[PDB]
Amino acid sequence: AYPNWDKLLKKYNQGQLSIEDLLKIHSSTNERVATLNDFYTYVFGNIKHVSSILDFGCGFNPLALYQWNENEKIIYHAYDIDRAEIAFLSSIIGKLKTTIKYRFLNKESDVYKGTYDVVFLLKMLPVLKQQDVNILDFLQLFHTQNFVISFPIKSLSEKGMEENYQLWFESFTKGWIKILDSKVIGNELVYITSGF
Ligand SMILES: C[S@@+](CC[C@H](N)C(=O)[O-])C[C@H]1O[C@@H](n2cnc3c(N)ncnc32)[C@H](O)[C@@H]1O
Repeated sequence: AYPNWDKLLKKYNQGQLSIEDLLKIHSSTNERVATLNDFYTYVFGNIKHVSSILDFGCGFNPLALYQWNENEKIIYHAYDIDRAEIAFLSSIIGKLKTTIKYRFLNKESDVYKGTYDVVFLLKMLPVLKQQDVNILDFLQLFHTQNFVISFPIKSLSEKGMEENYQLWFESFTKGWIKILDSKVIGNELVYITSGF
């Protein structure tokens, strides 16, 4: 069920909910918890010095980054179409102490105007494709040097629904962006690419 943000915030403020509990709320972040350290170790290990990040369609990742981070110096810009979810996250993170500088964006038009060392599109391409977004044109909107593009790895166990994201992605990006590396991190296929 869609979360009751106001109620969740009250429970949290009362100590009835932990960050661990919160990370389980959004399935995309819940699925990443088991490999949280491996995910970020992989990303920052393959992308030399990130000072700025744009997390497009961020979900609860802002919270996951807080959980994983120790002392990174990064300006993290978070954007998601769900405004209420962003408001909730901003209220929680505003209560926390962290070296990462959070910037919650609410205007889509502002998103594409920034300059970011890297742009996160975690479990996003399928969603956008579904919304009939021209993915290539979309990717060209970002003034970034690298992308972190990931896809969920679904259970192998229906009819008429292909979804071979790996084949699709490595196929349509041919000659536009260069794939620097890719790896299966838990239930997620993560791609590290160049720009445009
Ligand atoms: C599969 S979830 C991925 C969440 C997060 N990126 C992660 O991997 O943990 C899809 C996310 O994209 C957001 N979203 C859907 N359509 C969007 C759009 N047109 N623009 C920005 N965000 C969108 C949803 O609210 C949701 O949080």
